[PDB]
Amino acid sequence: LPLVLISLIVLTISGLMIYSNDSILINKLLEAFGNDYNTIITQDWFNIENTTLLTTIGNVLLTNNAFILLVLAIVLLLGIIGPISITMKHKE
Amino acid sequence: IAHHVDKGSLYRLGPVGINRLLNKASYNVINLSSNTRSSLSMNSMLILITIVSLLLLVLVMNVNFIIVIPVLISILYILFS
Amino acid sequence: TFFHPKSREDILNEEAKIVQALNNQRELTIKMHELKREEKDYAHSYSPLFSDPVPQGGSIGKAPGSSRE
Amino acid sequence: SSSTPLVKTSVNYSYGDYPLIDADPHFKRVVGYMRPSDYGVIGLATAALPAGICFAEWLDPVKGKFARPSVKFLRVATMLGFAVGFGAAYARSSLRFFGVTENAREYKKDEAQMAARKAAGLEPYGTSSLTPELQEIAAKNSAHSIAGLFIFPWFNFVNHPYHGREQK
Amino acid sequence: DPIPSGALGQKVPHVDESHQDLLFRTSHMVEDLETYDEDSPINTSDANT
Amino acid sequence: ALFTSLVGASGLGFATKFLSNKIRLKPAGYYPLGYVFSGVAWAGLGLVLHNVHQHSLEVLEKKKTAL
Amino acid sequence: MLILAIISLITFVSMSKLSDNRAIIRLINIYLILVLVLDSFLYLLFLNNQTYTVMGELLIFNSFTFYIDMLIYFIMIVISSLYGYNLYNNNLYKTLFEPKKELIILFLINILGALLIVHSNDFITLFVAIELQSYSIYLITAIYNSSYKASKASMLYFFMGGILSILIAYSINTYYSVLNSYTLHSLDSLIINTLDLNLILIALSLGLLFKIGIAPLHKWLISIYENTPILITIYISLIPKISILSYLVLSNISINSLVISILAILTLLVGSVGGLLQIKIKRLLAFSGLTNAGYMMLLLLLNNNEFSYLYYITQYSISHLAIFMIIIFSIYYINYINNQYNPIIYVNQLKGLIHDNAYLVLSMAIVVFSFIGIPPLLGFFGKLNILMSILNNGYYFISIVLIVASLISALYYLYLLNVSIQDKNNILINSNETVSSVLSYILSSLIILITFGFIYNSLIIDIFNVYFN
Amino acid sequence: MFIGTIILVLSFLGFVFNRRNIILAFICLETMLLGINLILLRNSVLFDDISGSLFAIVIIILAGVESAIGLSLLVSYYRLRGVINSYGI
Amino acid sequence: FHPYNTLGLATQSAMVGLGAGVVAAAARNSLATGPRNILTTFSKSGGVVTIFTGASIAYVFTYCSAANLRERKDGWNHMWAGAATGAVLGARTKLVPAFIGWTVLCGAACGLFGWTGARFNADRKASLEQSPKGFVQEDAHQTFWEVVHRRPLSLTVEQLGEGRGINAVPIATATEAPN
Ligand SMILES: CCCCCCCCCCCCCCCCCC(=O)OC[C@H](COP(=O)(O)OCCN)OC(=O)CCCCCCCCCCCCCCCCC
Ligand SMILES: CCCCCCCCCCCCCCCCCC(=O)OC[C@H](COP(=O)(O)OCCN)OC(=O)CCCCCCCCCCCCCCCCC
Ligand SMILES: CCCCCCCCCCCCCCCCCC(=O)OC[C@H](COP(=O)(O)OCCN)OC(=O)CCCCCCCCCCCCCCCCC
Ligand SMILES: CCCCCCCCCCCC(=O)OC[C@H](COP(=O)(O)OCC[N+](C)(C)C)OC(=O)CCCCCCCCCCC
Ligand SMILES: CCCCCCCCCCCCO[C@H]1O[C@H](CO)[C@@H](O[C@H]2O[C@@H](CO)[C@H](O)[C@H](O)[C@@H]2O)[C@H](O)[C@H]1O
Repeated sequence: LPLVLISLIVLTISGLMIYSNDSILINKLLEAFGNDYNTIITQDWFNIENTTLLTTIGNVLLTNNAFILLVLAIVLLLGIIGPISITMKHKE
Repeated sequence: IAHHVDKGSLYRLGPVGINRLLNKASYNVINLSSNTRSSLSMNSMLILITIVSLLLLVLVMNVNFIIVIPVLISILYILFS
Repeated sequence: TFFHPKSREDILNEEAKIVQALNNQRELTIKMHELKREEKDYAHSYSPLFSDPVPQGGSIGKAPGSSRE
Repeated sequence: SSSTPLVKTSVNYSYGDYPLIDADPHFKRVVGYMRPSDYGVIGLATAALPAGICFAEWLDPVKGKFARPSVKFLRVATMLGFAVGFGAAYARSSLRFFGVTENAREYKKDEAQMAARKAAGLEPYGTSSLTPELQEIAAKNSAHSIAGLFIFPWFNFVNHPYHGREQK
Repeated sequence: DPIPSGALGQKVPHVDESHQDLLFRTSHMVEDLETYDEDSPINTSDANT
Repeated sequence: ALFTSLVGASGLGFATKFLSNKIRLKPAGYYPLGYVFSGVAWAGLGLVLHNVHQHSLEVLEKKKTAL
Repeated sequence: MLILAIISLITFVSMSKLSDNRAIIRLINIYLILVLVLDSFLYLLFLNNQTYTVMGELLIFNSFTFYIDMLIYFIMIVISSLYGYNLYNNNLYKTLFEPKKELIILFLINILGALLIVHSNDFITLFVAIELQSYSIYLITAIYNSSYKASKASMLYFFMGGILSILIAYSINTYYSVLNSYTLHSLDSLIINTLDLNLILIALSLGLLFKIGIAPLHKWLISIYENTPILITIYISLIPKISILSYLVLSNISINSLVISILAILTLLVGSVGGLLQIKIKRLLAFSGLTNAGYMMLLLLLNNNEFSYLYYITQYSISHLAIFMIIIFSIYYINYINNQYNPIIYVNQLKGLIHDNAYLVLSMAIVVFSFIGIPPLLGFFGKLNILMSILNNGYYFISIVLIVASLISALYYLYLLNVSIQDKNNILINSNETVSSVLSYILSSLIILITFGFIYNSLIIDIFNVYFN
Repeated sequence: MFIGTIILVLSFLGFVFNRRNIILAFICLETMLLGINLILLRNSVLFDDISGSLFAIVIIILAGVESAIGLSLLVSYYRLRGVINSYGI
Repeated sequence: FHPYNTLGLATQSAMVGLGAGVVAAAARNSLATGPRNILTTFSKSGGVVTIFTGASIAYVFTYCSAANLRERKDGWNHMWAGAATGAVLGARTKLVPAFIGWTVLCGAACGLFGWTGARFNADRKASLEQSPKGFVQEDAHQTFWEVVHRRPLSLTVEQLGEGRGINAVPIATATEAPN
C-alpha cells in the first residue's frame, strides 16, 4: 500500500507533466488541468473526395510507408513460425 | 613499524581491507534480488522503484543539486553495505 | 680508428626530418578534428537528391492558402 | 501524363570523383549496361557457393567420412549463388551510374540513348502509368536503395522523371 | 592440498553428483550459489515419460 | 609497401594455422598445405587494406589539388 | 540478401528433414560470406560521410551503419559455424550441440531486426524493428523447450521486455504529442534549447537500455544468460546490445545527461563488484558484459563518439566470441558433465587445463588481458580512446570510476586464468579423437587479431579520417 | 490523455504488485497497449494527423503477435511442468 | 562569493532525506521475504530512515557551514561533508576504528568529488572541446588549455617564487662585466 500509493501519485503527475513544454514544474501540471476551453469547428469546402481514415491509412501505408508493411509481414511470419517450433516437436 | 604499518595499516589501505570491503559489497549486491520464489514480481518491483527514484531524484536536483548527493551516498550504502 | 660514427650534421638533419613529419601529423590531426564537428550541408547529411527539406504534404484535398514561406 | 517534376532535386550531384548519369536508374538500363566483368562475377558466385560447401565438407565432413554433398544442396546452392552474383552486378553497374567508379562507356551510351529519344520525341526516362505524386513517392522510396543491399533488395521500375540530371 | 578457492580467496563448493539430491532442494540460497540443477540427468531421468 | 604487407599478412596466416594445429594437439607440420592456404588468404586481406588505404590517400591528395 | 536467405530457408527447411539441419546451417554460413565479400565495395558510397535516406525517410545509411552491418554478419558467420560444424564426431557432442530446425530462421530474423534498428531514421521503424528483435529472441531462448531453466528464462524475458516496449512506445507518443513528428532529424539546437524534452528522451534511452542489462535491472538478464544454453547465450548476449547501443550512439540524444551519468557509474560498480563472488562462468561473463556496457554508455554523452565506439564494440565482440569458444573447446578435457545444455558451469572445472591443452590457455590469457586493457592487445587501444573522448569533453570523476572499474574487473577476469594454470592430477597424455578444423581456425584467427591488430591502427585511422569525416 | 494514462498506470501497478498468477500479467500488458493507443489517437485527432493512427494500427498488429508468442511460450512451460503455479514464471 | 543559508537548506535536506527513507522503507517491505504488513515498514526496516536523514542533514549542514567558515566555494567543503556523513554511517557499527575509517574514506571520496567539480555531469564550456586550445598566437595571456613556445619570466617568478635556482634575471647576464 505505501509503495502503491507513492507510485500512483508520482507516475500520474509525471505522466501528466510530461506532455507540456513549460519550464516551471508546477505549471506543467496546471497546464494539463487547464481543460477549460472549447474548440471551434469551421466548415471548409476543399475536400472533394470521400476519403476517410481507412482510405488514408491504406494510401500512406502502401505508398509512403511501404517498408513497414513489408516488415510486418515478417513479424507475422514469426507469429506463425515460432509457435510451431515451440509447440510442434519435429521428432520426424 | 614492520608489523603495525608495513603489515598493518598499509595492508588495510590495500589488499586486506579492499578484500574485506569487496567481500561484503559483493555479498550485499547479489543478496538484493533475494527470493528466487518468483523472479518476476521482484524484478517488476525493481522497475517501479527505479522509475520512481529517478523521477524524484531529478526533481530534487532541479531545485538543488547539493542535496541529492547524500541521497546517493546513502543509496550506495543501501546497495553495497 | 674503428670509431666510424655518423656526423653531427647528418644526425641533426635526420632528427629534424622526423620532427617535421611528426609536426605534419599534428597539423593533419588538428585539421581533421576541426573538419569533423563543422556544420555540413543538408545534401551531405540527409539527401543528395531531394535536397529541398521543405515538406510537401498530401494532395487529396490540397487547399489553396495552405502553402507558406 | 504530364511527367513534370513536383519537387526540386539536385542537378549534377557528385557522389564520387567521376561525373553522373542517373541517381535512380531503371532496372533495364542497369541490366543492359552491364560489362562482362559483371557476368563473370555472376558465374564466380554461382560456382563459388556450391564449391564452398564441397570445400567445407572436405575440411570437416558432416559424418566421420567425406561424401560429396547431395544434389539437393547443390541446386539450392546454385540458385542462391546466382542471386548473390546478380545483386553484386546490379550494384557494380548502379555505382557506375552514380559516379563512384569509371563510367566512360556508360556516359557515352546514355548520351547516345538520350539524344535518340529526344529525336524520336520520347520523354527521357519514359512515360508512366502513374500519377506524378506516386512517381515522386516511388523515387523517394527507391532512390539509393542499393546501399541497403545487405538487408533487402529494392529496385526502381517506375520511369519517373526525378533522375538527378539537368532538365535537358 | 587442493581445496577450491575463489576470485576473492573465498571458499567455494566443489560440485559433484553429491548435492543434486532431494535433500538440497527447497533451500533459499541466491541464484549464484545454489548448485541445484533442475536439469541434470539425475533429476530429469523420469521426465514426461 | 605492398610486398612487406603481404609477407606480414602471410605471417599472421601461418600463425593462425600453427595455433590451430596446436589447439588440436597435433604436431605443427600436420597438413602443410594449410600454411599455403592461410598465407594466400590473409595475403589477400592485407592486399585489400593496402588498396583501400591507397584510395583514401589519393582522395585527400585530390582534395588538396582541387584547392 | 538477408531476406532472400530468410525466404529461401523457410521453404528449403520445410522441405528438409531433421537430418539436414547442419548442412543447411553450413550453406547459409557460406552464403553470408559471399555477401560480405562481393557486396562489400559499397563502402565507396559513404565517401566524405555522404549520408543517404531511403524508403522515404525511414532508413539512414552511413559509414557507421555499414560497418555495423558487416560486423553483425561476421558475428553471424562465426555463430553459425558453431552449430554447423561439429567439434568432435562423438555421441556425446552430438547430444550436446545439435541444432534445431527453426533456430537458423530465428537467427536471421534477429539479424534483420538488429539492422533495421541501426538503420532506422524514424521511431516507427524503430518500434517495428525492436519488436522483431525482441520477439525473435523470446523464441530463441525458448526453442530448447526440453529444459526447465530456458522455459523460465523466456517467460521472464518476455514480460520484462514487454514492459520496456511499453515504456518506449509511451515515450514516442509523448514526443509526438509535443511536436507532431516521429523523426529526430526534426530536432536541432533551437528545438533542444527551446523545449523541455529532457524527460521525454531519457525515457527513450532507458527503455532501450534496460533491455541490455543496464543497472539496477541487470539481474533478470543475468539470470537469463546463465540459465540458457551456452551456444544461445553467446548470441543473445551480444547482438541486442550492439543494435540498441548503436542506435543510441548514432542519434545524439543524451548529450550531457545527469541521469545517464549516474546509471553508467552504477553499472561499472555493479558489474565490477557483484561478479567477484561468482563461481559460475556465464554469470561472470555476464557481469563482464555489463561493465563493458557501462564503458560504452559513457560515450552517449559526447556528440563525437564514433571511433571510440566502433573500436570498442569490435574488440568486445571478438573477445566475447573467443572466450566463449575457449569455454566450449574445454568441455572435452573436464571430468564432470553438468547438463545436456550447459556441460560446463563452474570455474573450478577448468582446473588444470594447461596440462591438457596449453595453447588453449595461451588464447585464454590473450583474451583475458585484452578484456582487462593490457597492451599491446586491442583492449588497450579501445579503452584508451574512451578515456580520450570523455576527458576531452569534461568527465573526470567518471574517468576515475572507469580506472577503478577496470582494476576491480581484473579479479573476476583472472579467476579463470588462475585456476587454468593451476596443477592437476590425472592429466591427459593422448586422445585419438581430434577437434574440428574450422572451429580451431576461427578461434585462432580471432586470437591473432586480438594480438596483432595493433599493427593496423594507423591504417584504420586514415580510413576513418576519410570515410567518417 | 487521461483515460489512457490511467489504464496504463493502473495496469503497470497491477503488473508489478501481482502476487497471484500470470494471466493478470498478460492482461496488464494488453491494457497498457490499449491506453497507449488511446493517448495517441486523441493526439492524432487534435492535430488532424495520420501518423498517430498508423502507429496505432501497427501497435494492434504487434500486440496480437505478442500475445501469440507469449501464449506459445506459456504452453512450453506447461508442457514441461504440468501446472502453472501461482508464484512460478 | 555569496554565502549559503545553512538552516534553510538543512530543513529542505532533512525533509528530502525523510522522504527517501519512506520510499526505501516501502520498497523493502514489498521486496522482503517473510510475512509482513503495513506495520513493518518503520519497525523492521534496517534504519533506512535514520540513515538517509542523518546523512542529508550532516552533509548539507557541514558543506554550507564550512563554505561559510572558510568563506569560499571549493572541494574542501565537500570533503568535510563526506567526513561527517562517514561518521554518521559508521556510528551504526558500534566500533571506534570503523567509525574513524568510514569518516576518512567517505571524506576523501567526497573531497575528490568536489575537486573534480562536485558533479557527475560536465560543464561543457570549461571542457577542452568547446574552449580555446593549441598555440596562442601573439603574446596573449596563456589560458589553461593553451600551449606556448616561450613563457614570460615575471609570470614564472610569481607563480613559483624566487630562490632555489629560480630568479628574476639569468645568472650570467646578472654577473656580466659592464664592458
Ligand atoms: C557524490 C559523492 C559520492 C562519492 C562516493 C562516496 C563513497 C561512499 C561509499 C559508501 C557506499 C557504500 C559502500 C561501503 C562499502 C561496503 C562495505 C562496508 O560497509 O565496509 C565495511 C568493511 C567491513 O570490514 P570488516 O569489519 O572486517 O567486516 C565486517 C563488516 N560487518 O570494511 C572493510 O572491509 C575494511 C575497510 C578498510 C579500508 C579500505 C579502503 C580502500 C579504499 C579504496 C576503495 C576502492 C574500491 C571502491 C569500492 C566501491 C564499492 C562501492
Ligand atoms: C513503462 C511502464 C508503464 C508505466 C509508465 C508510467 C509513467 C511513466 C512516467 C514517465 C517516464 C518514466 C521516466 C523514467 C525516469 C527517468 C526520467 C529522466 O531521467 O528524465 C530526467 C530529465 C533531466 O535529466 P538530464 O537531461 O539527464 O539532465 C539535464 C537536467 N537539467 O528530465 C527531468 O528533468 C525530469 C523532470 C523533473 C520533474 C519530474 C516529475 C516528478 C513529479 C513528481 C512529484 C511527486 C509529488 C511529491 C511526492 C509524492 C509522494 C507523497
Ligand atoms: C515520497 C515523498 C517524496 C519526497 C520528495 C523527495 C524524494 C526523494 C527520494 C529520493 C529517492 C529515494 C529512493 C531510495 C532508493 C530505493 C530504495 C532501495 O531499497 O533501493 C534498493 C532496492 C531494494 O534493496 P533492499 O530491499 O533494501 O535490500 C538491500 C540488500 N542489498 O533494490 C533496487 O535494486 C532499487 C535500486 C534503485 C536505485 C535508483 C538509482 C540510484 C542511482 C545510484 C547512484 C550512484 C551515484 C553515485 C556513485 C558514486 C561512485 C563512488
Ligand atoms: C569491417 C569488418 C569488421 C569485421 C571484424 C574484422 C575487423 C576488420 C577491421 C577493418 C576495418 C576497416 O577496414 O575499415 C576501417 C573503418 C572505416 O572504414 P570503412 O568505411 O568501414 O571501409 C572498410 C572497407 N572494407 C570493409 C572493404 C575494408 O574504421 C573503423 O573505425 C574500424 C575500427 C575497427 C578496429 C578493429 C581492428 C581489427 C584489426 C583488423 C586486422 C585486419
Ligand atoms: C591524475 C591526472 C588525471 C586526472 C583527471 C583530470 C585531468 C584534467 C584536468 C582538469 C582541468 C580542469 O580545469 C578547469 O578549471 C580551470 C581552472 O583551473 C578552468 O580554466 C579557466 O579558469 C578561469 C578561472 O575560473 C580562468 O579564466 C582560466 O584562465 C581558465 O580560463 C577551466 O574552466 C577548466 O579547464
